[PDB]
Amino acid sequence: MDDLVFAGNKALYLVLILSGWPTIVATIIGLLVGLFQTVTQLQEQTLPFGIKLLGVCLCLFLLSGWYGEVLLSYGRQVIFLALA
Amino acid sequence: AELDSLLGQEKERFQVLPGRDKMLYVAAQNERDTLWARQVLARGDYDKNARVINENEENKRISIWLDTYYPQLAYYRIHFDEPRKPVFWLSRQRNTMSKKELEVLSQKLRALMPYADSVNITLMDDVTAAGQAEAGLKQQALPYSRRNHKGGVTFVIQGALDDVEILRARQFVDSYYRTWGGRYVQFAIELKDDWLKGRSFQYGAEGYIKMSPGHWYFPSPL
Amino acid sequence: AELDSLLGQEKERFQVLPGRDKMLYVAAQNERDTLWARQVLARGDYDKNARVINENEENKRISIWLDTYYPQLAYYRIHFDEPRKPVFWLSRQRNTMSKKELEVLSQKLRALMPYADSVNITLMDDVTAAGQAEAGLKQQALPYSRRNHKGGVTFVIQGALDDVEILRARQFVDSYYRTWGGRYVQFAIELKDDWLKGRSFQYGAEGYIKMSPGHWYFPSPL
Amino acid sequence: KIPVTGSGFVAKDDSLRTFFDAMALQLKEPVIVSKMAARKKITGNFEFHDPNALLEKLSLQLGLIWYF
Amino acid sequence: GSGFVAKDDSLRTFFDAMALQLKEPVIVSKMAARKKITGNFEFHDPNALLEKLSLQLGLIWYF
Amino acid sequence: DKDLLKGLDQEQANEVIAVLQMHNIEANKIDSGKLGYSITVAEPDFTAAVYWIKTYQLPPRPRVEIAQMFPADSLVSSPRAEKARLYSAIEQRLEQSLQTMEGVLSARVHISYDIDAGENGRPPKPVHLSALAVYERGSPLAHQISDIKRFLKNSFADVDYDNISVVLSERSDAQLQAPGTPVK
Amino acid sequence: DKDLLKGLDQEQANEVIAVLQMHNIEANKIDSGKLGYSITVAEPDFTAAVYWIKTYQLPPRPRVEIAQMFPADSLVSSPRAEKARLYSAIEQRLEQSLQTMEGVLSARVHISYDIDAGENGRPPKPVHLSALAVYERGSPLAHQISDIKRFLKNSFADVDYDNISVVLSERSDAQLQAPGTPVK
Amino acid sequence: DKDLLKGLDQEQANEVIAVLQMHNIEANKIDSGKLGYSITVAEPDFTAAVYWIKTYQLPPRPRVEIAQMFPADSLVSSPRAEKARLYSAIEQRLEQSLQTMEGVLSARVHISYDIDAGENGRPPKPVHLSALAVYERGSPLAHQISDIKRFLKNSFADVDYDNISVVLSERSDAQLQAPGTPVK
Amino acid sequence: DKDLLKGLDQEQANEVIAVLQMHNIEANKIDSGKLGYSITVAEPDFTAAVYWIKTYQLPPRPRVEIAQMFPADSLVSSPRAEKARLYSAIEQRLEQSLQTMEGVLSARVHISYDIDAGENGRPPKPVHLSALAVYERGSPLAHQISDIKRFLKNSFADVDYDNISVVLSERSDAQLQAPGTPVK
Repeated sequence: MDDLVFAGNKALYLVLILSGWPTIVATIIGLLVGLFQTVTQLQEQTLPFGIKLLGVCLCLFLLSGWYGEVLLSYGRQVIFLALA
Repeated sequence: AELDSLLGQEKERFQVLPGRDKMLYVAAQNERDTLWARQVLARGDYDKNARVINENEENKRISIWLDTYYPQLAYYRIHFDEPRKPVFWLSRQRNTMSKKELEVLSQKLRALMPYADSVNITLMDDVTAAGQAEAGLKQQALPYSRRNHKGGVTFVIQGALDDVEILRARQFVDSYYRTWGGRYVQFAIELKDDWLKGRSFQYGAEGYIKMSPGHWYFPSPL
Repeated sequence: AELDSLLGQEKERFQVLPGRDKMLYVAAQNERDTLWARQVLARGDYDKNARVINENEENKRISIWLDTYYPQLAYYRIHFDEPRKPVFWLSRQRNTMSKKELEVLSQKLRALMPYADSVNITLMDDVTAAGQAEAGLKQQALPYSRRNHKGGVTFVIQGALDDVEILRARQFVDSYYRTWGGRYVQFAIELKDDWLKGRSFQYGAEGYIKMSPGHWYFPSPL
Repeated sequence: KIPVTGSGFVAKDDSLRTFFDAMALQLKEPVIVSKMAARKKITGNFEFHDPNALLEKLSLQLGLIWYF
Repeated sequence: GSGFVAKDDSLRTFFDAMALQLKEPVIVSKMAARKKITGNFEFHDPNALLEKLSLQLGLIWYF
Repeated sequence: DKDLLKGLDQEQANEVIAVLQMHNIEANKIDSGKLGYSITVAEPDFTAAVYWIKTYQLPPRPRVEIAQMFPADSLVSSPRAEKARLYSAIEQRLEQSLQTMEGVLSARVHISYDIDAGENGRPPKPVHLSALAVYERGSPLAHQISDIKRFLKNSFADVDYDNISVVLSERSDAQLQAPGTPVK
Repeated sequence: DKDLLKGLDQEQANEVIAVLQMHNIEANKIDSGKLGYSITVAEPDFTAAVYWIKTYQLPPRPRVEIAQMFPADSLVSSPRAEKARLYSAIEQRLEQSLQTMEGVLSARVHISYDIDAGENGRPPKPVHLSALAVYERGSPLAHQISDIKRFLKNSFADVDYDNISVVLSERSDAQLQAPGTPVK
Repeated sequence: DKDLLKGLDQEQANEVIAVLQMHNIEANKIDSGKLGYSITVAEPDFTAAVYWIKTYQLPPRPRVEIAQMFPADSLVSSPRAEKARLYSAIEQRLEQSLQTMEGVLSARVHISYDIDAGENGRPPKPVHLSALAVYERGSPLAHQISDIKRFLKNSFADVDYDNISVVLSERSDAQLQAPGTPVK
Repeated sequence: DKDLLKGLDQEQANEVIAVLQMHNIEANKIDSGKLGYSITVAEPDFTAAVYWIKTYQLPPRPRVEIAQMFPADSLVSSPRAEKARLYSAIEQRLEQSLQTMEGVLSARVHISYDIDAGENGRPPKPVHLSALAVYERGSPLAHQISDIKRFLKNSFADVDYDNISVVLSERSDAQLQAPGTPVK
């Protein structure tokens, strides 16, 4: 049962790095919209939602092929350990 | 400055011979000391004329000359153990030269090498040169296949030899070419993939019959 | 500064012989101590001319000369237990040289080594050279296979040997080659796995190999 | 491009139906091999100069019965 | 001379090698084709070797 | 005194010096601090040294290992990358354990890389080795090949004695004397 | 004194110098600090040197390796980009393993690439190898073709002796003397 | 007094000196603080010291162990990496226990890595070991090969006596005399 | 006064001194505060001290235990790591308890490692042990091999007397006299 926990702990390691890179790009540009208003504040709260959306979908586009390579390699290893 | 001081510290790996055509020849032993003594004479720290000779290359320069003025001659090798008096190992059973024209051959070979004094021609036997090559090839326990023909012997070593048989065959061919030279007998070491090392048989109705040596080999399922 | 003081503190592992051709020969004992005394003469802290001699290199140096001026000679080894009188071991049952020809051979071999005084030629027997090799191969409990042929015998040690029969044979071959030379009798330690590894075969004069329960193969008679 | 000087049949993993068909010109009658005896294989270099004695030796070494 | 070196055979490929020294073909049944034998054997008296091997192995034969 | 190489490493510069001293030309090593080294030769020995640079392919490249193509900083690791990083460490431990024999100056071992068996449904193939060695001269180098095969036979799972190939040689003649300065 | 090439590399300028000195014209390597090197020939030797630049395709391009087109620092790693990065390090390590034999100056090894056999259910094909070599002269270059074939045979899974090809040759004659200055 | 190596380590500099003192040349080790040691030889011994640097491939590399490729500081580890770190810790422990026997100066142990046994339904294979040793002279070392074989036999699961190969050898002759300074 | 090793440890310097004093040379142990200890020798015995450093592989390195490869401060702990951090404590507790017998000065015990026995449906394999010991001289050391085997027999589940191997020996001759200062 040692690979039973290893396959599970790989997924909890995998959701960490797979989710951290889109969260930090929804947080750095959220800091950057707030840093800019130290002068010329002029805020409405619904303004940076569109810039946050273009930020995460741009980094999703650049990180798209690596997301498919990690998800296919982890897909292949678990069924090689399941059947064999 | 003398020539024998411009060379290295040890005055034993070179040997300066005075030439008859007013030159000075240095007799090295291999290619590394030949390039050592040619960097000296090429950078230009010497006034008069000098040359570098060698056992391996002045036998090839004299064999290019020998096969345009004396074709169909049967010989083996020129040995330079005393460079002021070389020995010419001529064959006996394959040439028809008399004594008066062996004198003309020795007088014409003396004029090609101005460092020599007298070329000594001796007639080695043609049977012992191949019998030594077979008695030494049987002693190393090597598979072989002799192919005798008129005016030449050839030994073929085929098969999937291992590392010890390759190292012994390479050390025997290199120790034989230095003595006799590859003019009369030739080796054909090659590597194919068959566990029968060269030999092949056919089987019908009586047992096995040894086939004749050919170029096609049967690939080994094993 | 004397050469005896230019070497190390231990003044016994080397030996200086005053030569006859105005030189000074240093007699080492192996290859590690040969480069110890070659560094002295090559870095230049000595004035006159000197040379370094060994026992294997000096046996290989005057073996080139016996492949040119005295071919088809049967000998074993030149022993240098006292460097002023070397001992030349010649074969008794394979020579046809008289008393005068052994004297002119000793006088022509004496001039190649200027440090010696008189080469002593003794005639060794031929059946004792193979009797000590077979009785030494039987004491170590080694499987072998003797192949007598013309002008040399051959011992073939093959099979899948373990780790103790390699070490017990490597200590006998170096002690035999050191005293008899590798000129007459030669060993072949060819280590390989079991040929026809897991195949049932029917040996002897009509042979076949069963590659499978339903597969026959008819090579050379196993 | 087929180099052997003499005559003979080289077999490389032939399956005893295509092997005995090659012996059907020297044996001047057609050969009928059964279905259970068509699973054994044979390889080597053979030579037919008296095939009625070669078949007699091979049917004993391989283990076979034949009838003409 | 002759002989057979068996390395984990199956009592059918072994007894067909004796089918040349014995001048008749041998037919081994199905239940007696499961036992195995290994070792160097030599065929110089096969009728006495069949009578001794059929008793050490447990076999019946009929010619 | 014309320079021909500069900005070299220390290990490359010692091999350029050891090659030029073999061919009777004298070189000088100049340290330049942060910028590395520089090799300068004399004037008449320039036309030969530029010939031996092209011939010997100098300066030498750094030696490549297989464990450099698959670094451990990757967050994920395929089984092909793990089995190649394991074989590239046995390939260096065997040649570091061959230099401690009696008479060996240098060695070089190669293992056959089988990659597809650990992910397909196919059984793995056998494993092959091949080694080179350089021995001190005066050695019975035909008898010294039967214990390297014995050493390499049972360092793996199942190899045979014909799947290992050893090609070894003896070392060259020693270079002990000084080159000699170019006089004119 | 008319210049013809500038902004070169340290490895390129020693090759342009070693080619021009073979054809009896001298060149000068002028350093320029940040910009690079420069090569100047004499004025009457300009017509010959332009013809040998055009003939020999100078300056040489940097040598290409297969691992350079699938870089490890890239953010993608396909199984095709791992089987083509492993094979491109084996044929470089074999070439560096071939320069330490007795009498070899240069060598080049090529492996046959198979990349899609592991994706599909079909078994992979056999492996083919090819090698070139340049030996020092004075060597009997017919006998060394079997030591390289023995070395290359079991450095892989299963190759035959007919799927390996070694084409080797001896080096050219040495250029030791100086070219000479054009007297005008 | 010209230098030939600098920026070294304390362990490497004590081995370059030990190689040079075997060949009758004297070196001087110079400390340089945090910049490592440096080794200087005399002027006429400079041509020979580069020759023994090139021949012995000095300076030595640090010795590689298999556990360095799979660090324990990683977060999640595959079973293929944990079994490879276990066999590499056993392989160093048997080597450190062999040096405490009677007459052994150094030793080195290798072990077969059966790393793809638990992944499929094939049974795991038998294990192989291979050891080297250097003994102090004065000992009949033919009979010392069976105690190490008995010690290594039942130190694992199931080995046989022909899957263990011990290749051992006596040490070289001692070096007790001083090299000697060149006269000037 | 020439240094050869500096920055050593406390138990490392008592190993280097005890090796040098066996071969008739005299060393001096100097502290350095935060930098650790250091060992110097005299001038006429510097060549022998370098030779016995290279031969005996000094200085020594910390002994390796299997529980250093599976540390207790990790966040996750596989059952292979828990099963090997438990074998690595009986492996060094039987060694601690073997030292309290009558006559033993040092000992080292190894256990066979079985990891994949509990994972799949195979029954577990038998356990194999091996031990070394160094006895004080004057003992009938052939009759003391059945008490180590009796003590080791029932410290596990089920081993036989054919799966336990004890290899032991007597210590060397005692060194009591001082080496002696080099007079000049």
